[PDB]
Amino acid sequence: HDIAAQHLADGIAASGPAPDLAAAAAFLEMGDRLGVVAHLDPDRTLETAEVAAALDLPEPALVRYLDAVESAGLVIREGEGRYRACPDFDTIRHQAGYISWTMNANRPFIENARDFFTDWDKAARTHVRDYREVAVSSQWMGSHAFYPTALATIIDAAPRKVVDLGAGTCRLLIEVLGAVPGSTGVGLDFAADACRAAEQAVAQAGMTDRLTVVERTIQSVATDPGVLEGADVIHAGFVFHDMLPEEEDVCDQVLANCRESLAPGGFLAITDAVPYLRNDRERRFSAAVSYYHGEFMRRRLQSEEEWVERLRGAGFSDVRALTLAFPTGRLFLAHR
Amino acid sequence: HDIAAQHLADGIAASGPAPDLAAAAAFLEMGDRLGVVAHLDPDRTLETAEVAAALDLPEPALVRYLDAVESAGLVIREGEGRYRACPDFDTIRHQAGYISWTMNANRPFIENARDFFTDWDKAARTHVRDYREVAVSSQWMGSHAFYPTALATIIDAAPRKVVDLGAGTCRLLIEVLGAVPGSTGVGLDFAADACRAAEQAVAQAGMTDRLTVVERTIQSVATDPGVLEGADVIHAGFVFHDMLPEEEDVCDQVLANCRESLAPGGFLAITDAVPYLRNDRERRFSAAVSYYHGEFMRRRLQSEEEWVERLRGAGFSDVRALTLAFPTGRLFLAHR
Ligand SMILES: C[S@@+](CC[C@H](N)C(=O)[O-])C[C@H]1O[C@@H](n2cnc3c(N)ncnc32)[C@H](O)[C@@H]1O
Ligand SMILES: C[S@@+](CC[C@H](N)C(=O)[O-])C[C@H]1O[C@@H](n2cnc3c(N)ncnc32)[C@H](O)[C@@H]1O
Ligand SMILES: CC(C)CC(=O)C(=O)O
Ligand SMILES: CC(C)CC(=O)C(=O)O
Ligand SMILES: [Cl-]
Ligand SMILES: [Cl-]
Ligand SMILES: [Zn+2]
Ligand SMILES: [Zn+2]
Repeated sequence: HDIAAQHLADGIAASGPAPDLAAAAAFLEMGDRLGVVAHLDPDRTLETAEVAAALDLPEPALVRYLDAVESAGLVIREGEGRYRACPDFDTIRHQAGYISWTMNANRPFIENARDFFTDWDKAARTHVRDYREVAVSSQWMGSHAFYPTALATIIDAAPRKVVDLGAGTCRLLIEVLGAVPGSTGVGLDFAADACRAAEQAVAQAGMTDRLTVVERTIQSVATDPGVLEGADVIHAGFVFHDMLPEEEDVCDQVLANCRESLAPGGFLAITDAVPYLRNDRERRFSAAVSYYHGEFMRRRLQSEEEWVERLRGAGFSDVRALTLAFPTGRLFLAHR
Repeated sequence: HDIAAQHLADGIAASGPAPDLAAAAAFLEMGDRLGVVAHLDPDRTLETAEVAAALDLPEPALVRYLDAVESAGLVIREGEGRYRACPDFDTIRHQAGYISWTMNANRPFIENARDFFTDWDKAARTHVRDYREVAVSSQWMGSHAFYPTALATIIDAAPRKVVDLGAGTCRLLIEVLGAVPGSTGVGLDFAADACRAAEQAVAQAGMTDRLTVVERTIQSVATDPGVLEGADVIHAGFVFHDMLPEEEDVCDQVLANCRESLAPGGFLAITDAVPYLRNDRERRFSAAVSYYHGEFMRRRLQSEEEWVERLRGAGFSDVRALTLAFPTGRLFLAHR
């Protein structure tokens, strides 16, 4: 009893927040794969009869899942068959994003490291990340750690035209056009699924005449930069590093074309990951990001000094670097 | 700058310890699968030339991994080719155990929940947990949250004979015999790999005459309880629930045979998971443990009241329940 009480207090201190985070991440990744997490919100209820039909799940199984997440404190049962997310659900979901990204999205690298160390080329084509999991976990991490800064910076500039390179479902552009009256936008993406999803979301928002979705590569902007002309802001979120070190010349031409294409006073806003930071807050997650990129994906992450030298080499007059809450994430504002 | 500073502070608060834990868990699961984590300790160095040869890894690849974990703050480079774990490595490894257990060991349940909801029997035989990952993550969780209480309780009783049901590599029995002079022990396990590993560890400790390793089932103790006779302490860590609800009668006979077999003043010490607790500290991880057991594995977790009624039904005169730091974990001491 006395020995057990001391071990209890010691063990609680040692475990800290890891049981809570471990549980949240597993429930939310499972729920997201089922399509349930998208219907969970702190300001409205999920009706199980309707959601089970929408997701093609047996309602008794959905109810048992929701009762387990209710017991966990992640949702509140309002009436029979209705559940609301807990008040701080979005922060819990944000935190879970880091765990999902390292442990789920990058799982092929965790499990097959011996293969990548022996024959990288064979391992890289065999052990491939599920890009739906990469995207969702990135979005959850971004919600509170990089997306708000990029959003507010673009809105505060009061732009007439915004171009997003690697726009995906054009969520950022739709929200910028909603806040800046009279603004136009171009959402460039090389995936058919993403451009079709962006098209339906643009139509739903009622801004098809203002927001144009184009299915093409960022690399095609080096030879064909017409879509960038007159842009007040050009945004590129965690995309440029995928062109380095193999497509460096094409990357530099895309950057020089961005500078020359901007309207006076315009800027190119790049969010990207800098390698292996030493400061206490950032170093652990910085090393995970840097190692997965360098060792497993062979994509070159640039320091702030490298990014500034590359951006000034593309003709930009001044470059500002801003620290994001996302560890190792930096926002570079390259002024024409 | 002002907007970015506010988003920085907000984002740091929202992310909290999740980037650090996410990074630690991924590096340590990757390192454990490579066999590197076993050579990491805060009180000694890992020599890369020797460890790379022992693990059959290219030394340059091992060095790059260790330099990434050094950048992360998990290890310290002492000289060239020598690395020591950070001072608090064992607490970090403990916390990582929860993430590994929910996100790695139980990954089949996360990824294939729709299958378990549609055809449980087909899913249960198709989507199977890697039991090496279940064991290692359980051990990391146990290090600071259940193993010390069980260890100290057995040692304080000053037993002449201890039996461990589901002993594995007999780590607990070896440590109890080391602290209690003249004590004997029986390590029962139904796996050949575990019994062979236990045999080599028992021989290494120099206690082959005192510790006997037996390859047989816990269920065989219901018909053949001879090995339990005269035991002062019988230990069963997270094993009894695997016999419920299908082998209930056999479980009850194993428990009644434990009571009748104990020497006077002896006790049966069971550590197990109780279902779906509501208290704030335990509820989230309790729900994850309870849901993986109930929904995915169909194993019956018993409340404290159920465990007490079952143990008193087996003839035990008094039962005490002790809260462990492991959320939802309870230690039941059933006195003869
Ligand atoms: C914003 S990027 C962020 C993740 C990044 N691709 C990575 O893993 O390093 C993801 C989105 O950009 C798109 N995308 C990726 N590479 C692209 C490229 N070179 N040109 C155009 N779109 C691209 C993808 O289709 C997806 O919608
Ligand atoms: C201590 S149990 C804890 C985990 C538990 N099996 C679970 O997943 O619910 C794991 C160890 O007990 C052994 N074991 C499991 N079931 C057993 C049984 N019925 N009889 C004997 N040993 C058993 C395994 O071989 C392993 O070494
Ligand atoms: C750094 C993350 C936001 C996304 C990323 O770059 C990746 O997962 O490859
Ligand atoms: C509760 C854990 C310690 C182990 C367990 O019961 C399992 O993983 O099945
Ligand atoms: Cl000019
Ligand atoms: Cl009696
Ligand atoms: Zn990337
Ligand atoms: Zn279990």
